Amino acid sequence: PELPEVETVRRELEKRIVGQKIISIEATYPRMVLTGFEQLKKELTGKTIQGISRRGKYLIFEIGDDFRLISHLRMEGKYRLATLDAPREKHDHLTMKFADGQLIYADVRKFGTWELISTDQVLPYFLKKKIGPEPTYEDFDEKLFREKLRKSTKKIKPYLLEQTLVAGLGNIYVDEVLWLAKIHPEKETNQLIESSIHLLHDSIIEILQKAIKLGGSSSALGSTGKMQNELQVYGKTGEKCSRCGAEIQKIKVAGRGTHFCPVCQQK
DNA sequence: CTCTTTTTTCTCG
DNA sequence: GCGAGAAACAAAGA
Ligand SMILES: Cc1nc2[nH]c(=S)[nH]c(=O)c2nc1C
Repeated sequence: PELPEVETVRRELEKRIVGQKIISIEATYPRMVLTGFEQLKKELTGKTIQGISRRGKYLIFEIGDDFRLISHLRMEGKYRLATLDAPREKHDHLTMKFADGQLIYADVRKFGTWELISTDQVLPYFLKKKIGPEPTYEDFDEKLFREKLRKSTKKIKPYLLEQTLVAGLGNIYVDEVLWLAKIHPEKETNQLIESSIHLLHDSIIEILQKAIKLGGSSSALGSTGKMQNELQVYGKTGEKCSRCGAEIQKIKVAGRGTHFCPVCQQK
């Protein structure tokens, strides 16, 4: 998932598990709890969930006054709310059991992570990762964005994926953003002119906010999304851009599959 | 059978 | 510092 899918999960969880007391925590794959499963089980058992926040693609469970559980779903992580007698599925790894149901984390590829962090360490945790601003008009300052692009010789798509210019773009939405901003994914950022940077800035915000409103792209929480029907380029290799007959091409850029419309996205 | 395909961090040169 | 490649892992397809 990318930011819109994580935000969709965050909103469904906020409606349903806030106020719930954790009765028990169980793991078939404790190694995904990077801070230590036994410690997490000891600290969080019997605590009440006070809220769910998000930073970039990270979910932040607020559990008691003094702990946050930072969860990253990486490539394929999925949460679901199930009855207490729900059967185990093959890639279920962790469960948080409440009195009237349970929250189960599954992840085929086992990439996702849980980290127990004290409340006053949450902001330092994200500072250390150098996560950039949230993709909103209030937080995403174009002036700083422009200065960072001017000072770099990186290609725009890898640089956007690093999460440092702005948080939350992954492979789907960076391809959508560059198509909307008419920018070649291998364009060196110090070559972007001011008017292109402005369109890129606005397009980042508009694509991600539209995706959030449509519930992201897609049985678990967050599989209700409609954004996949509005994708213009991602995963549409060989299909038309609607640009008078031009077809979408797929290349590899810094190891990632990359979908773009060459007519509209020249360097 | 092999090889490729689908977020973050690490190693190498 | 940089880019390239790969590692963590599972499954599906060519
Ligand atoms: C924190 C971080 N996240 C990333 N996420 C993606 S999708 N691609 C990246 O290259 C990347 N790089 C860094 C350093």
